[PDB]
Amino acid sequence: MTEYKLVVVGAGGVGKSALTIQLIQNHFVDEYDPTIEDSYRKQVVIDGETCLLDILDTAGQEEYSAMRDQYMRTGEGFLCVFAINNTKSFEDIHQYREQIKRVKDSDDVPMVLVGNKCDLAARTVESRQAQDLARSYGIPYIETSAKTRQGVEDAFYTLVREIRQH
Ligand SMILES: Nc1nc2c(ncn2[C@@H]2O[C@H](COP(=O)(O)OP(=O)(O)NP(=O)(O)O)[C@@H](O)[C@H]2O)c(=O)[nH]1
Ligand SMILES: [Ca+2]
Ligand SMILES: [Ca+2]
Ligand SMILES: [Mg+2]
Ligand SMILES: [Mg+2]
Repeated sequence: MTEYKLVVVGAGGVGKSALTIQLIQNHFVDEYDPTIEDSYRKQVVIDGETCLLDILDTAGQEEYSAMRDQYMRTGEGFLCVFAINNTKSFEDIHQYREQIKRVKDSDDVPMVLVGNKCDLAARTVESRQAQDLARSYGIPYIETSAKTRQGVEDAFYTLVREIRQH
């Protein structure tokens, strides 16, 4: 069957792991255990197609930035995550996009911009600001909450739909 290789990237603490675990395992991880690099695989049906999602949950801690080249080489699509209550994490997206662009040698890599923690009210990144960033990259913007499940399936399935357009 068709396999989609997804990679979840973004600054430390934005909720990459919580998002991935909510999608795959249907529960919310409340505690904060920084990731080195973890892999998840699950067979799902997306738009009538039975397929395998292979998801790489990467490290946001800058200590592990040397690992990025390898996972960017292998990935077919990237979920670029920031948190809506963390302006620095939003600013950090560009360095992830720029490396993906360099490694892929392409301005047309399948990607989705994700604003996580939308259940929280301490918002410093307004929706339109993120819409504008996503527009500049030619990709969709979606808000999610790993805590409430809002938008979670949508974000990952949208990324699959972006891979299919390339
Ligand atoms: N309220 C709320 N908290 C969230 C949400 N997503 C993640 N968190 C919380 O934010 C913290 C960090 O989440 P985590 O998934 O570990 O972040 P990460 O991006 O994987 N970190 P790292 O890059 O270090 O691996 C955890 O305490 C988690 O419960 C969300 O949507 N809403
Ligand atoms: Ca829990
Ligand atoms: Ca692009
Ligand atoms: Mg993590
Ligand atoms: Mg502002």
